[PDB]
Amino acid sequence: TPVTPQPPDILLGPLFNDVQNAKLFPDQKTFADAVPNSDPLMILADYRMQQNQSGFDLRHFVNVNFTLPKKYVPPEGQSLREHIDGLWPVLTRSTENTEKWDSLLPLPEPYVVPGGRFREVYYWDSYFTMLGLAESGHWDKVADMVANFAHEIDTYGHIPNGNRSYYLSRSQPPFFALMVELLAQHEGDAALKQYLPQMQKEYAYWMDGVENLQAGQQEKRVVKLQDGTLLNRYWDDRDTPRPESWVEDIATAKSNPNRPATEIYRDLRSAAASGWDFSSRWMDNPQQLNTLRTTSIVPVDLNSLMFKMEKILARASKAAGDNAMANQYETLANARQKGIEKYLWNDQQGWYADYDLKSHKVRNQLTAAALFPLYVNAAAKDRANKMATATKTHLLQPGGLNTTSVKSGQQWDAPNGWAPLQWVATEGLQNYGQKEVAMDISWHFLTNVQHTYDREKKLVEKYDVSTTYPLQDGFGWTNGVTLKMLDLICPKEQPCDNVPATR
Amino acid sequence: ETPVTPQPPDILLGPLFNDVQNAKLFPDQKTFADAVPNSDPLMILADYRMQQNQSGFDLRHFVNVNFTLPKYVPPEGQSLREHIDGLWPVLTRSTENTEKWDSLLPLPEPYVVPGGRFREVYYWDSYFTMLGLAESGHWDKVADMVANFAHEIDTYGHIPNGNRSYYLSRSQPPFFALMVELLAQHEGDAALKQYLPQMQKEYAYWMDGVENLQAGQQEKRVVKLQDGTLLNRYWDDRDTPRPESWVEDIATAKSNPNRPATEIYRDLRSAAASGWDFSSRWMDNPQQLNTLRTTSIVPVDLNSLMFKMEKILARASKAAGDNAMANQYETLANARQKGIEKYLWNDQQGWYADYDLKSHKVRNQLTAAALFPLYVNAAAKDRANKMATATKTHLLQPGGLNTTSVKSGQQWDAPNGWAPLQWVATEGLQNYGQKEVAMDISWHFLTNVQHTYDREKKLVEKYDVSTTYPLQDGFGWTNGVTLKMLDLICPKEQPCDNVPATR
Ligand SMILES: OC[C@H]1[C@@H]2[C@@H](O)[C@H](O)[C@@H](CO)N2C[C@@H]1O[C@H]1O[C@H](CO)[C@@H](O)[C@H](O)[C@H]1O
Ligand SMILES: OC[C@H]1[C@@H]2[C@@H](O)[C@H](O)[C@@H](CO)N2C[C@@H]1O[C@H]1O[C@H](CO)[C@@H](O)[C@H](O)[C@H]1O
Repeated sequence: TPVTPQPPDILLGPLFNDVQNAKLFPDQKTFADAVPNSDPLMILADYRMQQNQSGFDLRHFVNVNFTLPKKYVPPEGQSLREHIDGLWPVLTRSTENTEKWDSLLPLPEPYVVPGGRFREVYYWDSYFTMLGLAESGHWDKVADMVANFAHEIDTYGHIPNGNRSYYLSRSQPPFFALMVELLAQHEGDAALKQYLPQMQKEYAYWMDGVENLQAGQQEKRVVKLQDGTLLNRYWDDRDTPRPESWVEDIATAKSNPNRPATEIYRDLRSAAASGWDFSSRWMDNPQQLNTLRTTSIVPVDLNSLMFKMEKILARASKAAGDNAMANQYETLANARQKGIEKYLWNDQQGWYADYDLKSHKVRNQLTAAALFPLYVNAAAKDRANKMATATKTHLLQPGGLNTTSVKSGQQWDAPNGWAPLQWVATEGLQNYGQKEVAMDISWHFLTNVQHTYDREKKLVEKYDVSTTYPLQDGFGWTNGVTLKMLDLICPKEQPCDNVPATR
Repeated sequence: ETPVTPQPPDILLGPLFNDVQNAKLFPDQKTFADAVPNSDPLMILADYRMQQNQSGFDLRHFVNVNFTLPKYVPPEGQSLREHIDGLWPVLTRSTENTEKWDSLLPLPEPYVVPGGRFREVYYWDSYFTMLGLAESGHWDKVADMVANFAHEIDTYGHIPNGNRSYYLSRSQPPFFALMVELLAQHEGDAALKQYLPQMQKEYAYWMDGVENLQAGQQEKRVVKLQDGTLLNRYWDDRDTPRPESWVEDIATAKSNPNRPATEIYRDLRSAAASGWDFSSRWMDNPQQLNTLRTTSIVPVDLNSLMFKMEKILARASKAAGDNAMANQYETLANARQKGIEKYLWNDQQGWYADYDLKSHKVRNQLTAAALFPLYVNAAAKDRANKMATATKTHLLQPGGLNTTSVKSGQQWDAPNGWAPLQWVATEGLQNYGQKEVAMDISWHFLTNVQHTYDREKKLVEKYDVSTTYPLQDGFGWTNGVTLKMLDLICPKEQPCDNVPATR
């Protein structure tokens, strides 16, 4: 019997809703990750029967019908570098077969997870994680992960936000082609050839529907502007509350009776697809999450990543010996680059930004997403220079690169600094010889990382850059980026294992 | 690892699907939607892209190589009844195993298909088909079919329009509960007890999201009116062209640049979910299919079936010995009946009708859907007597019951007569003692059916009632309804095998 993976709200019906609303567990993700002990359809029937009988106890019912999700001790005195290098096994999972009905989706090879409540692989986190794995010589683990993503492309049609049934309805910022280039650093062109069809199938997922799409319209993850410019947006195929944030999403939508709930759920999910759940970047009112409108906003990071995909597809086509095909992908990438420079650059403010599909204007706000055009080498040299200035002036802080300069109360905003954006900014700036700002981001963020390591003996998911669910530890992309920056800031011939206290 | 069910062909194959359909290599768009890929679609897409980048690429040859297309002499002298009874094995499929990428979905038990291009099981057709199977003693097949539908509810969460990957995003008019009751006629309460959990799970699919829906809003298949009244609508979870009608749907949306294509696609798919694809019933302008707005219309047929589902759920609960649960279901059914009498009855005109979410008013048009509240015994007697009058004056025709009185050019409109509606109308009228009208419909429709049989020796999907893709032959529901009607119109001790020439 083939399986058709269904998310927990669908599998369990209102029992899911009831358990989440009762908040039997302090994290909504906990019950999303419960494994039913038997056919969920029969559990549901048993539940209706038991509610209509005498002394029913929901907590007792759950305990007998579900299995729920289940402390690293390093040797003493490790440097920052040793600590990170020793954590890889702790963050590695091997889940080749899962119980029927489990929300965790099987994967053929071992994979590194972020840490803490994140007990599954994450699409964009993995790239940054794999950079650290590659840096420390764990190439089997890098190849394992590229294989896992290729397998998901093959089985599902795309790479899901992560390997959970409740993540299938969306993807995440697309780094798979970049992971294939990373593997190519170790295996050579062989990597490009090995994964060309999977890269092409991913691209087709992102571009699905494009060829029948009329100008001025959108569908799924594609937009076609009035002049025919083709760009992508983040989109989730569902319009209901996220199982893993069930009560929160319902509260968010209920707090705004001015919009149908379904529209708000779709925008929340699509912001989860963007990786930036959540951010003033998406909101009409920077202090009210319930005003977000992610699907009406064309993201400049996503589109930089799509240019990069198209450029890598050209390189892999060529390596496969398909020259005419490589030229087709170059032509595609050239158009993407024109689209970015016209529609994703704000000439009044002097920086890259998202495009607004409601107002048909470039948006005003500067965020760390504005560095992606540099990261992918799509940007004009003159605009890269302006981005260095914008960065120095508005985003660089003592503890690293600020996500935005808006303190909204949300995670993807001031004062939060996120490792992936530190690295994207650093690499972006270096691409255009802006070494000083690059180095400032790197030193500032590392100093922040080392400080928390000294005091707490750990690394965490994000950092407050104003000085150098609860906060989670581990932590995949922080670890990977820390290794890359460490190497960057000390000479190649005399590497440091902790951030030097004096620059 | 357990194999996953494939995506629909458009998603599976990428732009190759779109290309093959646009080229109209086959005269039926459904043909390529039913193509079996000979290897992994991921590799086929890559091969396609590569070969397009060469001289003399031939699309048709590429399809011939990479896909396999889908693949009766009765004894002489059969009466109409004997012909039908001999055809059951001809229309019966056994497909316990399918190739991993076939759009055909596996089923564990044999099943009767409608005929012709309908090479898969259909949700609502199957009920009328199973009535015929039951009448001619084929209870094994009835049980096979109920088991199949219970299995789909278990694996997918609902019964799809049919067992095809491109039907998974929608259901059909819900008859599963009535199929269980049919089987209960032979088995007794054993059937209700056995399938109670699957009936409950189908109900949860129809009502999914209801717990958190605010008054005045809709979501998926549920609507909640401003006074809190709960009703259902037809809904498809996708908003793209139907693979099996690809070019038609694209042309339809293209001809109305006043609406986003995705909304039109969602409304086309939702009409397919209603079984009435297509009809003036859903359309603002009857010569523009592109003006249909299915998802903004509360259907009186669907909501009658929902009432009947609730009634059957109470009856099954009682048979399983849970009296309090049974009373809960009775209460829901009572609420549904009030909803129907209030929002799905047009008192100005004196007939049942759909409710319009856009204008907040009961609609004016009389269609054969209006007999549904009689069929499920939801209607007040005085309203049933009015329906008999309405039926005589507007719908009854020499060749049977007209679907509507509007000759739009669409299939579910004058002058087309469809077997399921003949039977729904006949039984509903009989439920309220309106014997004369019910017999007229039966004699008139049967005479139509007999004459096509006399001339062409076949039964077909629909009939022109003004007198007694191309037209399909078989035909499951026509065969089922004809057996029930033949038994109805002749004395028990003088059964007929052909419709008598003189009533
Ligand atoms: O802002 C918190 C995000 C952040 C993502 O950017 C990372 O991909 C991920 C793990 O490091 N991460 C946690 C959170 O996203 C995940 O968790 C939420 C629920 O808390 C999911 O809804 C989201 O889809 C998932 O990526
Ligand atoms: O009027 C055409 C409908 C009619 C449905 O009411 C029946 O369920 C079905 C088979 O007898 N039937 C043919 C057609 O619907 C089917 O075919 C179309 C494409 O031609 C699909 O889009 C539709 O989903 C499917 O039910």
